Amino acid sequence: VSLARRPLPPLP
Amino acid sequence: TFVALYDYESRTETDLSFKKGERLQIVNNTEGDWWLAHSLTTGQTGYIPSNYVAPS
Repeated sequence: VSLARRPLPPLP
Repeated sequence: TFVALYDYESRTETDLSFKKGERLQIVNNTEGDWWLAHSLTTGQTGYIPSNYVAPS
């Protein structure tokens, strides 16, 4: 419960 | 049973890169947009970007 909080990448 | 809208290129061991149409076993999707998925092909864990996958 810690590596799930990240800045989503740029979608294609 | 999730489908990666596209191939995701991970950049750390806390995430696994998938391909478009690749099925991944979601694990925890209530923590952050980055849910933990497990590939059944080889059997390795790796978070995943939700904006790159979708619920079939």
